[PDB]
Amino acid sequence: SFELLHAPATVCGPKKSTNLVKNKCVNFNFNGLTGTGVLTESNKKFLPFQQFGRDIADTTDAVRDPQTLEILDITPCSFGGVSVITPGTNTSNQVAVL
Amino acid sequence: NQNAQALNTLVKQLSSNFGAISSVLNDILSRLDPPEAEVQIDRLITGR
Amino acid sequence: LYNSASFSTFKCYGVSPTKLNDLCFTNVYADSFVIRGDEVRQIAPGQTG
Amino acid sequence: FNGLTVLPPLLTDEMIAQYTSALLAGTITSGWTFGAGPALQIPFPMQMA
Ligand SMILES: *[C@@H]1O[C@H](CO)[C@@H](O)[C@H](O)[C@H]1NC(C)=O
Repeated sequence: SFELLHAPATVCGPKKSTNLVKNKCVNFNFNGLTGTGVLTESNKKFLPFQQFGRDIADTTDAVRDPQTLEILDITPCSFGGVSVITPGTNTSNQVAVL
Repeated sequence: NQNAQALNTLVKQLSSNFGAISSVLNDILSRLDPPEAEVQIDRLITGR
Repeated sequence: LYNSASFSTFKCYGVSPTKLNDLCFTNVYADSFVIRGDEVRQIAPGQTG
Repeated sequence: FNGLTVLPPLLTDEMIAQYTSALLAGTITSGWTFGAGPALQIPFPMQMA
């Protein structure tokens, strides 16, 4: 019988660890917590009983790492809609992209 | 205040399960294979 | 556990069987008992007897 | 945060204040004539009269 996260994660699997990279868009796996984002330095002073920080509406904001206990911030990678300025196909095919 | 309240409940309705086993999409895609994951996927897409 | 062919009733709801090592679980409750032969269906969520 | 964007307005606050300053200077300079046709100047006691 399992429960899926009543506690900090203690029973991991035999998958090999991977060296950490700073300030890049990566697909991390933080003891079963799968998510996307960049990993920057953080100035949020956690008390030592926390293992992760949680943002509004079930999104994870900051995670301390295994084997190092150094605090990390999760910021999502850069996104946004694309937009096209056009004068119309009757006039010209020159396109400004927003 | 009305626009901020509607925006806040639009953000906050992701935390609902809508009958699925978890609100976060990433862990249920991490822990179920698709031909029984898709029942929870359809409920999450329908609710959202 | 998965590659052992002595079992015939792995039969795992909740987390799917084929992707099980990749998650890191928190509390594992390894219970153990011995039962009557046709009571496989009653150890299941919902079936009563 | 999760894919919802707030688009900026086409008219910024300085340009809206420039529109209201154009309206204000137009009414204290002309009365009701600038809203109808060309701006015809007035003395402002004669406008209030
Ligand atoms: C394209 O533009 C020109 C001038 O702007 C106009 O005379 C012409 O009718 C336009 N083409 C169509 C198909 O409307």
